[PDB]
Amino acid sequence: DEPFSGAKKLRHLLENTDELIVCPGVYDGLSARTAMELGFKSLYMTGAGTTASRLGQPDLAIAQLHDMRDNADMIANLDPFGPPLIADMDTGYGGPIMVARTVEHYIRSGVAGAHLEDQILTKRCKKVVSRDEYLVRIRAAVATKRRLRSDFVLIARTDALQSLGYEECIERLRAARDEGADVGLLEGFRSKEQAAAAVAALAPWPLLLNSVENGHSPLITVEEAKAMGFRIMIFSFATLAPAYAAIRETLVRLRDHGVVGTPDGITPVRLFEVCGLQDAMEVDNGAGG
Amino acid sequence: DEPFSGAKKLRHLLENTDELIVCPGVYDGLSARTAMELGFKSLYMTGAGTTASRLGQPDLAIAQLHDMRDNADMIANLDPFGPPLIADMDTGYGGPIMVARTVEHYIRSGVAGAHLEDQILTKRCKKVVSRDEYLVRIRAAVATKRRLRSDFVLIARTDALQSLGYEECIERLRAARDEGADVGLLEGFRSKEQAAAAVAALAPWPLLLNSVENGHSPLITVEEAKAMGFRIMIFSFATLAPAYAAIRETLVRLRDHGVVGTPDGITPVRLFEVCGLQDAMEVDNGAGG
Amino acid sequence: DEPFSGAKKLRHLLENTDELIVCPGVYDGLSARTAMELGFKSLYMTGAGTTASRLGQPDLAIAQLHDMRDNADMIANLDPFGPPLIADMDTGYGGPIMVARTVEHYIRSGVAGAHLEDQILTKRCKKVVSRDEYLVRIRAAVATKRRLRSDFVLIARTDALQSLGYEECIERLRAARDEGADVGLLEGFRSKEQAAAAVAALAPWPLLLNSVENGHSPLITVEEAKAMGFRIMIFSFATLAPAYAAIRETLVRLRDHGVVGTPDGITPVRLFEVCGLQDAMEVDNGAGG
Amino acid sequence: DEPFSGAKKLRHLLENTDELIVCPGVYDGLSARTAMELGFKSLYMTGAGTTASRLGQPDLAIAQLHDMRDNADMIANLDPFGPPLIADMDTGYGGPIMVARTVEHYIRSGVAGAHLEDQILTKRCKKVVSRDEYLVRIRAAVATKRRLRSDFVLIARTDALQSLGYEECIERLRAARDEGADVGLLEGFRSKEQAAAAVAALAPWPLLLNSVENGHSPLITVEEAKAMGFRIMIFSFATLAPAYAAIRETLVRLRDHGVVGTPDGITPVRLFEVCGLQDAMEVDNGAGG
Ligand SMILES: O=C([O-])C(=O)[O-]
Ligand SMILES: O=C([O-])C(=O)[O-]
Ligand SMILES: O=C([O-])C(=O)[O-]
Ligand SMILES: O=C([O-])C(=O)[O-]
Ligand SMILES: [Ca+2]
Ligand SMILES: [Ca+2]
Ligand SMILES: [Ca+2]
Ligand SMILES: [Ca+2]
Ligand SMILES: [Mn+2]
Ligand SMILES: [Mn+2]
Ligand SMILES: [Mn+2]
Ligand SMILES: [Mn+2]
Repeated sequence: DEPFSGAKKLRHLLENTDELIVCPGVYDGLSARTAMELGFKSLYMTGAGTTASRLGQPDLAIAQLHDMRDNADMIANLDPFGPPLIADMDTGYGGPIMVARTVEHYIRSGVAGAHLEDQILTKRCKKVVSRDEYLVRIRAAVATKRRLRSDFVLIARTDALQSLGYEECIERLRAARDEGADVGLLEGFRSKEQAAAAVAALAPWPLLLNSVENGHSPLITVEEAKAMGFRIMIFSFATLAPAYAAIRETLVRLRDHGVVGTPDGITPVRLFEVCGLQDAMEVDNGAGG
Repeated sequence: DEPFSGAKKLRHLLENTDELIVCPGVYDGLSARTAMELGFKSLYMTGAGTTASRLGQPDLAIAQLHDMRDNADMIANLDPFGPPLIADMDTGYGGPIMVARTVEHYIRSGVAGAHLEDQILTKRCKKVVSRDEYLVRIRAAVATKRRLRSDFVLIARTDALQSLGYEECIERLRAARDEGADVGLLEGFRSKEQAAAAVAALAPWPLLLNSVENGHSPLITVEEAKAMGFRIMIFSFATLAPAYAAIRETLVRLRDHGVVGTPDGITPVRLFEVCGLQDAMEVDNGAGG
Repeated sequence: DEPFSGAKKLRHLLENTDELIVCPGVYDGLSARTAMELGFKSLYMTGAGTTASRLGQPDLAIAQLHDMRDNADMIANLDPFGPPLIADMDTGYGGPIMVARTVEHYIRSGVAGAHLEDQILTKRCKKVVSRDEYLVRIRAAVATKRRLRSDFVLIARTDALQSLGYEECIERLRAARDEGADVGLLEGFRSKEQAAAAVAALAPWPLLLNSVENGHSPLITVEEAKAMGFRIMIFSFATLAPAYAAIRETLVRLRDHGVVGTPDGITPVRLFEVCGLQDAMEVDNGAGG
Repeated sequence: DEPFSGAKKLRHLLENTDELIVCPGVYDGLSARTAMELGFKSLYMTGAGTTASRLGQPDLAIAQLHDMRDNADMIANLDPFGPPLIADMDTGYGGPIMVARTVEHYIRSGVAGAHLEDQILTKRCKKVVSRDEYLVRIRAAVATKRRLRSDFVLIARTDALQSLGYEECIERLRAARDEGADVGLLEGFRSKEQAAAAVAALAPWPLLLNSVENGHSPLITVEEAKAMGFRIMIFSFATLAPAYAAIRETLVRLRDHGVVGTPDGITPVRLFEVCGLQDAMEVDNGAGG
């Protein structure tokens, strides 16, 4: 109904429906505009993608609050009445003060939700901090969203599986739940059985499945994830990866054959249309221009 | 030889060789990193692409100095010893004071060159200002690059063909040349004959051909452009367009079939490798980490 | 009551009270934090000050949307429950598309209101555009705040007095009023009589008096302005000017006598306290840190 | 001689003279422009000041690379031929990858030098990391400035005195020296005797004295510091503190008496003059405007 109400919209989807919320991972204006064009009900802003696109760098804690907030603020608000945005917030970019600032900035920027992880600050796409230090992050985040009277959906992410194992992950999610996290994310399942098991272990508290295209986790389909009981599923590299493959293929053709060769329906005007040309023309015409 | 010497490198290519300098149009870190991966000798930063990707908006004078400089600064310097970057600088983002500031900022940011046009400030991918007002822009730009003792390659772009015709375009380029522009860009040729004619009219002053993929200008190949006498050729939508087509195709598959389906060789690690993973690991390992 | 409700708060002050709303002109975090420390009920973000502080440049259309929005976003939200912020929005930074984007960004950023002027885009602290072109700006701005269902207070500023005279100013304000502006600002009165006259001419539509410290307009006190019927009074250079005088005096002492000599009660900790140390410590302590 | 050669200029002052290099601490465009107006030969950009002014926050690791680089880039380049800028770089904003990125960005931005400290990432205006972890930072920084063939002056700062004592500080500086730091900074001396002692302990390797106005370190005059053997002296709060006192005094007067009362010589035009009005007018006039 109201503009900039992504958090309320996501919260409604989570609490008022049983649907699996499918969130394509977007990383810039073009990828986000394309997801919106196609009618996705929620979007996900990847940190890895944001770093690659906005900074041309690997996902090694190089993007910080300013870059992440700027990208999320841009994407969340392309349409003030558009789909909610879940955004990576990494480790919160510092201690509790920075976690709170991050949540506050995301909330202000119309971001619907974000995932906060237990990696050491010098993180990567892997060591984690203590359970207690993780919970300091979660507490700082929850207190902020409450202080701000926001419906912001905080997703507690654990990267502990690799180094600490399943039980530890489940216990961290349970602890995070108690501190006020709204959704859990056990990063990098090793098997589909294990994914269903984590859902069962934490039910009825909602989980989010992070599908990493061409990564090191099992390929789980949307229908498989829904049947498993997941409530959100994000697709981290859903746009960055095909963008790279296409850009590379095209530039190789340009290099070797002196032509770009992009299907002719992809015109500048169509691109502008995807990126809000109509809205802009309406503004201009409406203003008496 | 030296880091951040893109301007010198481009200048050398222009003055010390007869090669057609082929510049794929890039718009973010991923597109730029891909062009670099493939060994292009010079890159072009599109304004339309920058606006679509960094802002999710159409090319309607929405991106301003800060966005354009930030993107160019990022791209030009991904490799301090990398290929020169020619960047769109639109109309200079204001009067002479802003044109000068823009050139100064681009120069400081390691940008090798930029094209400056005669469109009215409220520009678009079309009305132009008077010849005199255009020359005020060119003069402000040239004086700046000279004041800064820079090899910065200033490209004088004219969008006058549409509304004023060929002769007017040629005269504006001649005037711009005299004010100190290094290269001319007659935007949007209507025919290959006309493109060769503009080159002949301004010889031996170098021209740059702007190829717009799927646009409204004749399809000219690299070999055709070289034979015509052009010295630079940029490919405005060379990466933005195929990126869109691929992202869209992928998201449609995700929407309809619940899987992303990106060829499996495009892994997160490969993407990180393209985006400077090795450099980063070298830094960390080298620092005793 | 609610966080980020500056627009509602300003609107309430305007519509629900007869008080003269006194807004000290602030330009950075320190000046804003000081105004807040002292209990001002509303703040004003100067464009000239923003340009001097964030960019080190004169008020010559050098700061653009990104700089202005970033500064306003920072200041408005230092306290989510703090005083409303009226921010300079100059000419809207472009055509109607940019005016709308500017208003949209200010609204999103919690800004309570802004003044929009009729200067030519290449403005200064003086030529104005036609009445019709001005109204295109106003219309774009009003349509945006309505589209966004916002209480944003749009102040229509006219700089026409200098070149066009009083009657023209009054007519522009009347026109702006009809297009939906909430408050009028006749910039640079020449006399106190003329200021009272403009109020009378537009009553009961509220006016805002812009007091420029050490400028070329009559010195009007708060009590004088209230008696004249003004509803808002901003103090453009209220913090930038004394900051400069003090910084200069201090640096001269440092240069000549080798000591800074700042009264000893102005400690780093006091400065941190003014700039939100307590809030930060509360966050950290509260998070279990 | 050449534009953007702050690093070379600072390096020359350090290596080719025996003068104490006096650097007033500046934090925005106005403070920097004032220091330049008065002829200081080098400027210092305070992190605390940058955080207070650009962010309105306390010096608690809230400003990150983007804010710090943006401020330093702005200040260093107000005059391409102006005085060198030494800028706070805190802990490097992350692990070795971020330290290197920070140094690279500062170098690109014309920054002459920077101090890098051994505080834990969650720093403050106090715990320090291990000697080895500190040296990882220093190594990353030195390798970067070398890779970039830059004269950048790296200042190794130690905050270890408080928790670890004098000997530890001296040993860290010696280690940092060996890893390639150009200057040492023992933060927060407890006595003048101890300051002279640190200089003697590290001679002939240059030290920098950080004078914190109204802080918890002894008041040392410029002449005292020179006699002690220091080669650089920075004045952290030299402009932020008097700015606050003046802004506060003024706003209190405005609040209580309805007038600003700033000495009348501090006009908008004078402020614009201090902030580069002449340069701007020269650009405009020169461009044929
Ligand atoms: O950055 C990402 O794409 C993530 O964390 O899933
Ligand atoms: O923006 C662009 O891509 C251009 O101007 O060629
Ligand atoms: O910029 C300002 O301070 C104004 O417009 O009053
Ligand atoms: O931030 C500062 O001012 C410092 O570290 O001296
Ligand atoms: Ca094609
Ligand atoms: Ca695949
Ligand atoms: Ca003192
Ligand atoms: Ca005065
Ligand atoms: Mn991530
Ligand atoms: Mn363009
Ligand atoms: Mn203004
Ligand atoms: Mn500091």
